[PDB]
Amino acid sequence: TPLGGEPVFIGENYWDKLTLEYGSEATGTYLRAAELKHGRSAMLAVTGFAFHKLGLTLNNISPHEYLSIRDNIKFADLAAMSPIEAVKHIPAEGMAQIFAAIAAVEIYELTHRNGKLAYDESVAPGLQPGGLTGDLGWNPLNIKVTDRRRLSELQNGRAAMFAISAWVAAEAIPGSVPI
Amino acid sequence: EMSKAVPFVKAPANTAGYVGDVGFDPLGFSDYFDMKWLRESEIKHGRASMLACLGFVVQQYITIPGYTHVDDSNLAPQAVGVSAMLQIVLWMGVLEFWTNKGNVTMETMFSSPDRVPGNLGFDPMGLSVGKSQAEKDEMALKEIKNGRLAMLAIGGMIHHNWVTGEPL
Amino acid sequence: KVDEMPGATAPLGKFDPLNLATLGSESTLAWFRAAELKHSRVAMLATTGYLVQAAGIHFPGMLSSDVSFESLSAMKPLDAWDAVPEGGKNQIYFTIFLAEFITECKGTHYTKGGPLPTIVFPPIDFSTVNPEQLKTRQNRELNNGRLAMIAIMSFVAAANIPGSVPALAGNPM
Amino acid sequence: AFEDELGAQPPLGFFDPLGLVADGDQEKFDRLRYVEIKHGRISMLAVVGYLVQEAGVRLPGTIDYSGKTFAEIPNGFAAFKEIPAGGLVQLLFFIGVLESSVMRDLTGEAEFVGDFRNGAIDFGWDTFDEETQFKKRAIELNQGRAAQMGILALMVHEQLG
Ligand code: CLA
Ligand code: CLA
Ligand SMILES: CCCCCCCCCCCCCCCC(=O)OC[C@H](COP(=O)(O)OC[C@@H](O)CO)OC(=O)CCCCCCCCCCCCCCC
Ligand SMILES: CCCCCCCCCCCCCCCC(=O)OC[C@H](COP(=O)(O)OC[C@@H](O)CO)OC(=O)CCCCCCCCCCCCCCC
Ligand SMILES: CC(=O)O[C@H]1CC(C)(C)C(=C=C/C(C)=C/C=C/C(C)=C/C=C/C=C(C)/C=C/C=C(\C)C(=O)C[C@@]23O[C@]2(C)C[C@@H](O)CC3(C)C)[C@](C)(O)C1
Ligand SMILES: CC(=O)O[C@H]1CC(C)(C)C(=C=C/C(C)=C/C=C/C(C)=C/C=C/C=C(C)/C=C/C=C(\C)C(=O)C[C@@]23O[C@]2(C)C[C@@H](O)CC3(C)C)[C@](C)(O)C1
Ligand SMILES: CC1=C(C#C/C(C)=C/C=C/C(C)=C/C=C/C=C(C)/C=C/C=C(C)/C=C/[C@@]23O[C@]2(C)C[C@@H](O)CC3(C)C)C(C)(C)C[C@H](O)C1
Repeated sequence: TPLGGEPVFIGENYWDKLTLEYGSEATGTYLRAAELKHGRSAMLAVTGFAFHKLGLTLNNISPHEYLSIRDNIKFADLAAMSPIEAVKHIPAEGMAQIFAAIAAVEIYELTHRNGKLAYDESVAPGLQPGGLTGDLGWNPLNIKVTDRRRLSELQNGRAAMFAISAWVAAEAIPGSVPI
Repeated sequence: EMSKAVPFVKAPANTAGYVGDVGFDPLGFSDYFDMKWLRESEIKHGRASMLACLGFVVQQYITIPGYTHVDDSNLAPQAVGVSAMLQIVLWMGVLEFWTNKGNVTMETMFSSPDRVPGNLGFDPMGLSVGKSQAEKDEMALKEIKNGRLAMLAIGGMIHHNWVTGEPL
Repeated sequence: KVDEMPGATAPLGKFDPLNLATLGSESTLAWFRAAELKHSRVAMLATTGYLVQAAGIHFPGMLSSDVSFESLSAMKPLDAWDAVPEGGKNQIYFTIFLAEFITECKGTHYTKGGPLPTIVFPPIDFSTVNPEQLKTRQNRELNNGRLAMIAIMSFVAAANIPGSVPALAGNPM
Repeated sequence: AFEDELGAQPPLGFFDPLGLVADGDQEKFDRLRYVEIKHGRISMLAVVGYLVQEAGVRLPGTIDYSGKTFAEIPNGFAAFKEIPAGGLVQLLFFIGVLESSVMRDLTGEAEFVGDFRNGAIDFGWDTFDEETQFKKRAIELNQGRAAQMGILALMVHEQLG
């Protein structure tokens, strides 16, 4: 009773073992939510990696290449030391900042149920059965929310995930296929 | 008439509709204190023990970057300081005021006709939602028993090191 | 509806091959409408602000205390942006930062059917101007911006890649 | 009795030289499929292991923190000589947790034996006719039969030289 699966072929398999025997319908939602989160994350990661490999960084695309602004961290040096060895050169301040935005988003996905935050509750809205559906409601200039869009998004998600995993593996060690 | 657990003292009254009921109360605390508070205590003591039994073992082998590996879990606070320790317990407080909508004493808790012991509303995945009563009773017997094992456990893990001076 | 919209002229009519006006709601199309309206006005001022700054028009006097208008008998018009000092670059953004507010804080925002962005200072009473001849002007306003959005991208590509543009590469810039 | 079942196939067909399902001396009508499938599944990951685990493709880095790399560890029964004995227990143990916790009929909806997951080797597979099951469950079962003779070879030939 889940959403559309593989377009060429379909297979649910490992789904009725937890959404009927182990868990229930509430677990179904949760699983889908997790999947969507991961998918989106993978997509963004993929794009970032692609950009880094290509060369479109601050030095190439804009007038500013000095990220550290005190730690002498230029974009040229970070674009010459690959993608995996560049994330470790990010200044602590910046890391802290990034963690902040993500934290805020996660908290929102946790407190603000529907339109506004809920002041009195035993637990957070998203910590209850079916707490997080997957959709945050963030639809700026929303073009459409149909039954095709969702499926497309999901597909792009898994694909992105696989792609980035493979990319990381190859940078690290002999993969298998070409890039 | 007589206790099921220890069959030579009288059966304790006012412990009937509870999950791990085997009639074990020789000192008679349930005669004197409210039973909803005692259950809520036993679950909470058990959940903190189960998290501390994982913690005490996993801390030896895994350590998060930025900290210092300590051979014995017991010596960890000294290796983390006091500021980090107070942050933990003061946030535990804030997590506990929100938990019971502000009714944090033995007189304010269980003042609503709702608010049964141990029901936090916590269930993000959906474990035990929409099922029957026998299955729910069975899974509640598992949380009590594993929590009682972990309390007497977390003694031994902590105590073993007290005498000796090396990890588990 | 793309019919009944300024910006649909004779040589193409409704120009939307990949169907982007259908892609959202009516509030979506109103956002793209005043985007192109604003993308035009920035590009019209930057294209015209490239042609002069290149022929030597040269404000008399001093820009700031020691960094006076030698920025024109020198470096290309794509340059003279770091030559403008920080306090001079700052008030430019903040006059813009103020101008983006009245644009947003009208009585009815334009994606709810409200009016397009109007002039921040000296706002004559406006287009009480004969709405037949009003429609001809908003076609003129957008088409000149359409041409200027292409042209300012030509001016960047000539300053980065020499020979990227044939009858324009033989121009000192 | 079981001449029309899975595994009976040309050129031999039903071929029981011991008289194994010839009676129920220890309920041979069941569990002998399960005992035949289970060894071969070990052997198929063993021989697709051991041949790739002979070719010289290694994991990066070290087996522990003390610097012992994976590239220093050869193939064969010699590979267990360069496993320290703390590893030999844990290699058994969380595999031994799988025997009691996933290598049994958990949910009770098993059409067969070795039927635990139901949905993840569904490789565009739902479309295929029930006959395609009997094909690639003979092809499961007969890869596992023939990978034992692969792995019993590749264990004995190492000790024979
Ligand atoms: C991090 C992102 C974020 C977002 C977008 C919001 C947004 C909002 N907050 Mg929250 N808040 C946040 C973080 C956030 N907050 C943090 C970190 C804290 C401190 C921990 C708070 C503390 C807080 C308090 C105490 C209160 C709110 C209030 C509100 C809402 C205004 C009240 C109202 O009536 O609107 C309701 C909105 C609608 C009727 C329109 C619904 C349309 C949906 C789509 C919402 C808009 C989209 C969504 C917000 C965008 C998020 C996506 C993200 C990727 C950007 C508004 C929705 C007030 C409130 O909601 O209660 C009265 C309020 O009292 N906020
Ligand atoms: C963390 C990300 C994540 C999560 C939570 C899910 C979750 C889900 N997927 Mg899924 N998927 C993912 C990534 C993910 N997937 C990727 C990368 C792909 C591309 C290969 C797919 C392709 C896929 C298809 C084609 C379909 C689903 C479906 C489903 C749903 C039912 C299957 C199920 O019970 O769970 C699946 C099992 C798990 C999530 C268990 C977790 C895995 C263990 C703990 C670790 C595995 C590590 C592994 C070695 C990583 C390497 C990759 C692997 C291919 C070897 C479920 C909501 C189906 C659906 O929507 O319903 C019919 C469906 O049609 N997924
Ligand atoms: C850094 C952490 C600070 C974040 C504050 C977290 C707020 C906690 C959530 C409030 C409950 C909201 C739920 C329902 C809201 C509600 O109605 O409940 C309010 C709650 C009491 O609620 P009730 O009235 O229902 O409780 C029963 C009463 O009727 C008593 O009979 O009181 C508080 O909110 C206390 C909040 C902590 C105050 C912290 C200040 C620290 C003072 C300590 C002084 C130290 C002295 C040292 C010795 C000298
Ligand atoms: C109608 C309401 C007016 C609102 C005022 C705001 C716009 C004002 C524009 C002109 C300022 C004129 C004052 C004359 C002052 C004067 O001309 O001094 C000139 C001064 C030059 O300072 P320098 O350090 O260059 O000078 C050092 C040398 O002069 C010594 O040799 O420039 C300024 O300080 C720039 C002012 C920018 C201020 C930004 C304003 C606030 C907006 C901030 C929002 C951004 C962050 C938030 C983003 C979300
Ligand atoms: C490749 C090569 O080698 O060849 C070159 C050839 C060539 C020709 C150089 C190239 C080019 C591109 C060109 C020619 C680009 C030109 C672009 C164009 C057309 C730029 C207009 C801006 C409009 C402005 C500034 C108007 C502002 C108007 C303002 C600020 C107003 O006051 C509005 C106004 O309405 C009010 C409110 C009141 C009314 O009473 C009337 C007025 C006006 C006052 C290429 C493509 O690069 C390649
Ligand atoms: C039958 C069978 O085969 O199995 C069955 C059962 C089974 C297996 C359970 C099933 C399943 C579920 C699956 C497969 C779930 C898998 C999910 C998966 C594989 C999820 C990956 C996420 C990756 C992320 C989030 C990476 C983010 C990357 C991020 C956030 C980055 O920052 C990228 C980064 O590069 C940037 C951009 C810049 C760099 O400076 C820094 C780095 C390098 C970090 C299926 C589908 O039912 C099939
Ligand atoms: C129409 C349509 C389609 C389309 C499209 C198209 C063609 C989109 C194109 C968009 C385009 C082409 C947008 C340009 C922006 C340029 C800008 C904003 C210039 C900034 C210039 C600035 C900010 C100023 C720069 C300067 O200050 C500097 C740095 C130096 C100073 O001396 C002064 C100058 C001014 C020089 C599809 C995709 C085909 C699908 C379907 O058909 C729908």
